[PDB]
Amino acid sequence: MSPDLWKIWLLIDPRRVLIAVFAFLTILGLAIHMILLSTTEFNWLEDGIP
Amino acid sequence: SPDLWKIWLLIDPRRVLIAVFAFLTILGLAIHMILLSTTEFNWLEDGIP
Amino acid sequence: PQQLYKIWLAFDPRMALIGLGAFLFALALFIHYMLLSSPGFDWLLGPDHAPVALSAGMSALPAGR
Amino acid sequence: AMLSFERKYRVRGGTLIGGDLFDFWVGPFYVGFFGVTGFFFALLGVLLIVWGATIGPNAELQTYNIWQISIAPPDLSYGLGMAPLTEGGLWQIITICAIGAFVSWALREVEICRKLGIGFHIPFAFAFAIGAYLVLVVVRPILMGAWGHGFPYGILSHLDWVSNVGYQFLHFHYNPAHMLAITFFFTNCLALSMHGSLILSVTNPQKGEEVKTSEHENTFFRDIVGYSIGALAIHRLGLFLALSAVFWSAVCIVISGPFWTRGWPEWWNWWLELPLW
Amino acid sequence: MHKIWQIFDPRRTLVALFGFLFVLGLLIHFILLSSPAFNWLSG
Amino acid sequence: MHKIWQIFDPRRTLVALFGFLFVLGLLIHFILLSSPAFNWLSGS
Amino acid sequence: MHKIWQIFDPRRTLVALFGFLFVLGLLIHFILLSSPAFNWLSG
Amino acid sequence: MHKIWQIFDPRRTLVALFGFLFVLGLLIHFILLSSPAFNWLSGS
Amino acid sequence: MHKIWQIFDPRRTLVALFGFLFVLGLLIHFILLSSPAFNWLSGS
Amino acid sequence: SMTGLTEQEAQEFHGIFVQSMTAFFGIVVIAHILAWLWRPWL
Amino acid sequence: LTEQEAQEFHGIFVQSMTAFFGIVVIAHILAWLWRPWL
Amino acid sequence: TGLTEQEAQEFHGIFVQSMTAFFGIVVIAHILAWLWRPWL
Amino acid sequence: TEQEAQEFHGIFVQSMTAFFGIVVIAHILAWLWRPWL
Amino acid sequence: SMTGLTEQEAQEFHGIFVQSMTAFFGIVVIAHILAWLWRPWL
Amino acid sequence: NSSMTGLTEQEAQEFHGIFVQSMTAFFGIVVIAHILAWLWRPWL
Amino acid sequence: SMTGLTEDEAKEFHGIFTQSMTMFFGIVIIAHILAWLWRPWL
Amino acid sequence: KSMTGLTEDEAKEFHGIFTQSMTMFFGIVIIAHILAWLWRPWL
Amino acid sequence: MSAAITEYMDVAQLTIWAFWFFFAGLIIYLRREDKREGYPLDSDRTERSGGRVKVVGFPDLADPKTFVLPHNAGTVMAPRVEAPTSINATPVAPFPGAPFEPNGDPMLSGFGPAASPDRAKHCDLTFEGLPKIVPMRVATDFSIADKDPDPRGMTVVGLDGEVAGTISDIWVDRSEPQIRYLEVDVSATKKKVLLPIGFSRFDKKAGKVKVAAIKAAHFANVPALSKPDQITLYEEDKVCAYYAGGKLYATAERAGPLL
Ligand code: BCL
Ligand code: BCL
Ligand code: BCL
Ligand code: BCL
Ligand SMILES: CC[C@H]1c2cc3[nH]c4c(c3C)C(=O)[C@H](C(=O)OC)c4c3nc(cc4[nH]c(cc(n2)[C@@H]1C)c(C(C)=O)c4C)[C@@H](C)[C@@H]3CCC(=O)OC/C=C(\C)CCC[C@H](C)CCC[C@H](C)CCCC(C)C
Ligand SMILES: [Ca+2]
Ligand SMILES: [Ca+2]
Repeated sequence: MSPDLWKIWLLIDPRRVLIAVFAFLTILGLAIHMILLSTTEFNWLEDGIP
Repeated sequence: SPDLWKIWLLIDPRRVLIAVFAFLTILGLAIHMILLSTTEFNWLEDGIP
Repeated sequence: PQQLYKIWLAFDPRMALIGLGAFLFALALFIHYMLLSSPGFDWLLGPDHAPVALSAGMSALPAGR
Repeated sequence: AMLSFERKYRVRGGTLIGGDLFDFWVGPFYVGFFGVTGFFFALLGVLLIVWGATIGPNAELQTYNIWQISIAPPDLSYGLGMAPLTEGGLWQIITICAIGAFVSWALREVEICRKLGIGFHIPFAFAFAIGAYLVLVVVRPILMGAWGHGFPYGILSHLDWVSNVGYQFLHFHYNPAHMLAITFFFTNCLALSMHGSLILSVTNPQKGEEVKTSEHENTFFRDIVGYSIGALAIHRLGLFLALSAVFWSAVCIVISGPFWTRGWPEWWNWWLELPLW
Repeated sequence: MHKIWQIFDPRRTLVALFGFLFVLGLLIHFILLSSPAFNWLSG
Repeated sequence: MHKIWQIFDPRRTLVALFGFLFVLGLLIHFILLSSPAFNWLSGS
Repeated sequence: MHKIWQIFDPRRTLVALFGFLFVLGLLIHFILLSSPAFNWLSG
Repeated sequence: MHKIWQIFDPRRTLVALFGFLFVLGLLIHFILLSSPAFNWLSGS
Repeated sequence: MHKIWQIFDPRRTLVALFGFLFVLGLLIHFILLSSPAFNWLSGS
Repeated sequence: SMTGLTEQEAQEFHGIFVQSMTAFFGIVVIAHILAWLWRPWL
Repeated sequence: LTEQEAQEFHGIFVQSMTAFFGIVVIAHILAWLWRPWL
Repeated sequence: TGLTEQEAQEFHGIFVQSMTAFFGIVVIAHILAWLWRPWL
Repeated sequence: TEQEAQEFHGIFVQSMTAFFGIVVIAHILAWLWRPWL
Repeated sequence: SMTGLTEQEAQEFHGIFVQSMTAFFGIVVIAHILAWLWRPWL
Repeated sequence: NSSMTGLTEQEAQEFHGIFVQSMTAFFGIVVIAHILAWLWRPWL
Repeated sequence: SMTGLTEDEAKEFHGIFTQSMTMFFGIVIIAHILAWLWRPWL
Repeated sequence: KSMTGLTEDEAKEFHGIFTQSMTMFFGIVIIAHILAWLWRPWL
Repeated sequence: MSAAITEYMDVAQLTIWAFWFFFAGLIIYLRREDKREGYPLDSDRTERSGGRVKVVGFPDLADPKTFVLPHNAGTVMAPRVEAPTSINATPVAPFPGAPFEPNGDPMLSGFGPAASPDRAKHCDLTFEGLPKIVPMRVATDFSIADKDPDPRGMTVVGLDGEVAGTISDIWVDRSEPQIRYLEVDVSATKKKVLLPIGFSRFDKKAGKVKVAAIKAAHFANVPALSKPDQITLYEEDKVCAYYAGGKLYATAERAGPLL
């Protein structure tokens, strides 16, 4: 799968892409947890179990 | 077109990458949300299993 | 206080009289308006103020929760 | 941080309170003494809003949906006294915090413009919006007689408050000060659109053309409507219209209830009962 | 202690203190008028 | 412990301290007035 | 752990820390006053 | 894995991390206090 | 016709064409969705 | 010293102020006596 | 400030403070006579 | 637009071929759609 | 100077202690009025 | 060296900071023991 | 030139050591707190 | 040329781009065949 | 001298670190999802 | 063709989502336009990195935009480079975000409120190529409006109400008829200085001009012109900045605080 893919860091600077991906992953994790907490089936706090 | 690579001679290759990444992410989110909106493909409230 | 006349060595009297007159007039207007609002001290209602009595099971205001 | 031409302007002094105690910058912001006070007023207000959302109106209607979060004022039976925390005192504490934060923001602006050596038009203009808020939550409740006349703190609930207050007078469009304020708002929007359009048109001419001069700006509007107001006067007029709209809106809301308790159309009867007709 | 006026401007201190006292008195009267047990503007 | 009053101006500190104490006192008095069992005006 | 003050400057850090501590204490007291099981002002 | 500090400035990273952690702790406590199952002030 | 590119900018034309085609495809898919005889995300 | 009032002008003005205020307060106290006679507020 | 004129201001400030407090205490005593609150 | 005549040759040559490949894909998709559910 | 940074403590601490004493007196009287805990 | 302080000044500041913080934590521990003795929350 | 942030290797290794020690202490406290919370009442 | 890219760099950029699109359009096919096995839509 | 200023032996090192730092994160994600499937399966 | 796309989605929801996407694009465009003056930023992050990391934030900057000036005055790029300068001050404290102290004599320091850049050294022109701001001694067709004071011969008083000179001529604007400057003939050096209208108050009752920025003795250091009939964009900025510095440096009580 393209061994010379390491050249991609000569086009876009690593630092800004690292900042972007960290922010994006944090946002996605919070969103997925909130979506799960917003449903009757998967709400692990109000399920009553155990 | 067998000489299509010259399209990189006119459009800077370091902007199409960002554009396609953002576009694919947004498109994937939109399709997942449209599927969630339906009552046939909603996997979170389908009642199975 | 003994040497209060020095207070006029720091504040100009010409502005002080204007400010004092304006403040006193504003205070008098405010106090008169406050009395006019109060239900006990309202001389505009007249010395012979006699509110209407309710002879039967009547109420001037509708009920509210 | 700093713009490439900003380091010449970061000088010491010009503070109102504090001197050298709080005279520093935090990132791009200047803080000062009023910066500290305003930031912490805002922080406590935000935290109390979040706690009020956590408690909810009940244990069943509590929700974290942002459109549905609402913190409500006390009942009209408490008068102007202090209500219990769960029954409407949280609203009063948050109102006090909001007033403190707004005043701190205005004073920090005064300090900044003292430091830069410029006029005081901006905090003066902000004071009008602050006064409109104060009429909404302080002057009208005191004149009416209870804190319950203030509006609730919520994104969608204060719209319900506006609607019900409007229909308490059966037709709110017939309020005259309301008409004046609306005329000023619409005129301000028109004037802003024209100012932006003209500046952009002069600065970005047709292709293969040079930047236009000051004579073109005046000639354009003299050839459209027969009069041009000038470069400084358009900013004068914009400020005047934007402040008159808010002043007349404050007048319109402070006369509804305290000074008029009937329908608003009926107010016009003085015109219809003249002996001329 | 009495040298406090060496580290404070006497005029500004008086000007600020008078406004502070006026506002405090106004607030206390407002609170007293809002309690039906201590409101004196009836009867 | 005292090595503060050299570039930390006492004159500027006293005003902030007095403002802080005044605001705190007002807050505590109003919180006490919000409770029926400690409101010393309305009760009795 | 004593070179942290070569990364953070005392003058701003202490102001921020004291402000946050005060706001946190107020928040905890307000939360307790809103819970009937722990309200200490009910007699 | 110690050359990451040659890409990011430690001071800004530290302030951002501390702010995020403080907000996260407050958020989780508020989420727990909004449910009668885990509210420890009235449920415990 | 290979002199049309002497008037229109090739880069601008390609960008506008791609955006226009994407929006047109989105609109047609949504219109097909709104018709109950062609909605493929419901039953049959 | 700041406002340029000689030590005689200020001492002259203070007497007029402290006499006019006396007359004003006499008028006010008479008005309050009459008002309390009309309808006491305590 | 100069010792010759630094507490001369304090000398009349104290007297004004005491005069202000005397009438305040008299007013509070009368108010307690009218309607005790504790 | 600052383009020579020969510069405006291969661009058109590539453009037409790309457009016709896109059109072929569109035609295949439409034939399959008609095989699914006709609209006339 | 050296005559404020190290000497002005002697009055600041005394004033703070004198304020705390009055606060304690007020709190004792308030508790004798109506205990809360 | 972004805070304009050397090693010695940083250490001298840190000693007083840690001593003050320990004295502040002791009072908190005592207050929480008393509050637990008042009305346990677990 | 120098590093992208201006820190040398040793100056970025001392920071890494102190950072990881602080993080380990934080995680140990968190683990103990979570164990106690599970012993209080489980959530799964 | 206009974007400061030579011909020899453009050729290998195109090659790498094609090789990345191949994998991206290969994984999607597996995802969509699994989805069809799960719940057909047509 | 490319448009990032990173030398040929620096992008290689960054990529070598990046691949491993992403593979471990994906492994942790895989383990978490395997544990979540045994709790309440969704398909 | 109906209003319900699915059981939950409808048209009025898709329309609002499309508006949100367009609004995000518009905000990015506006923030990119905002960054044509003063970027990349000057911070400690750049200088610690040895001029390697450039602070621009998000989004990054746009490609340069060209303005062409009339009468062959030249061409200016909206995003450009400018030479870093050495300020005339010294930091009060070494921690970041600390203020600077205006080293030297604050009025004659070029720092703080008394600061200005270096604009182009040519006069602004009219539509026919004439200088734009000129004294009334060459704009003879101008006149003072009727029933108005005509402030020639009025005495100018300083901050403390002490006379510092008299008005000698009035500088007006050919393209837009209004007053831009007053000329004061200082009776302490036998010189003439310019005074912006924004720093002068007309006491039309007693016929005076009030200058609350600088004192009477400060009118002896105002920057002078090159030629007595026209002014350039550089000199106008210098003259205005000198008066603006007096709003902070005039007296010992203007640095603050109130308490
Ligand atoms: C509805 C039936 C199924 C389901 C059916 C499908 C189908 C069909 C597909 C997905 C696809 C995806 N699904 Mg799914 N999916 C379901 C439920 C979920 C849930 C959930 C909370 O239940 C989540 C979090 C996801 C998440 C995902 C993503 C992993 C992926 C879309 C991301 C994307 O488009 O990147 C695009 C954005 C980019 C920036 C990619 C660019 C790639 C570059 C070159 C590489 C750099 C790294 C890049 C940033 C991330 C690479 C990840 C890979 C692309 C996988 N699905 C349900 C259970 N899902 C899509 C997929 O598999 O993509 C491969 C796909 O075709
Ligand atoms: C059925 C309801 C009635 C009606 C009943 C009412 C009622 C009730 C009111 C109005 C008010 C208004 N109505 Mg009406 N009104 C009706 C129909 C209309 C129509 C129309 C097209 O029909 C129009 C154009 C208007 C227009 C108006 C304005 C004149 C006015 C609102 C502006 C304002 O007050 O600014 C005031 C601006 C502010 C208060 C802003 C304050 C912000 C300050 C600075 C605080 C800072 C904000 C924030 C905290 C900062 C941080 C935020 C982020 C963290 C950054 N109404 C209908 C007929 N209308 C209001 C009014 O006049 O108020 C004075 C009002 O109370
Ligand atoms: C079920 C609900 C339980 C409960 C179960 C838990 C569980 C489980 C946890 C907590 C944790 C916390 N709980 Mg709890 N908690 C409850 C009720 C409370 C009450 C209360 C009024 O009743 C209070 C005041 C708290 C307070 C706290 C915080 C001390 C802590 C969050 C730390 C943080 O935000 O750091 C954010 C701030 C920073 C990260 C920066 C500050 C740290 C310093 C400056 C950086 C250097 C690090 C240093 C070297 C090592 C760490 C020191 C830290 C100060 C710990 N809990 C109830 C009884 N609580 C968490 C904890 O233990 O954290 C240690 C945790 O795992
Ligand atoms: C309603 C009946 C069918 C259906 C009937 C049709 C018909 C008829 C067509 C499509 C077409 C498309 N359908 Mg369909 N489609 C259905 C439901 C879907 C669903 C879904 C959520 O269920 C999705 C995600 C899609 C997605 C797609 C896209 C692959 C394609 C639109 C391309 C485009 O917009 O070019 C815009 C993008 C550009 C112009 C990019 C710019 C230039 C690029 C670089 C060159 C290539 C263009 C484009 C990317 C070509 C993609 C073709 C590939 C082989 C996938 N369809 C249902 C099941 N669909 C169209 C198509 O085949 O297009 C080729 C088409 O004619
Ligand atoms: C008077 C003419 C117009 C005007 C002018 C104006 N506004 C201004 C200014 C000026 C001149 C500023 O200088 C100032 C500013 O900084 O602008 C960038 C500002 C400003 N106008 C703002 C908003 C604003 N102005 C409005 C209106 C107007 N402002 C008028 C139309 C409105 C409307 C109509 O709704 C809003 C929302 C801010 C962006 C800003 C002032 C920022 C400020 O004061 O910050 C300090 C406070 C905080 C950061 C947090 C406060 C903490 C509180 C607890 C928040 C909640 C309080 C609220 C009562 C509860 C929730 C209400 C619910 C309805 C949600
Ligand atoms: Ca559970
Ligand atoms: Ca399922």
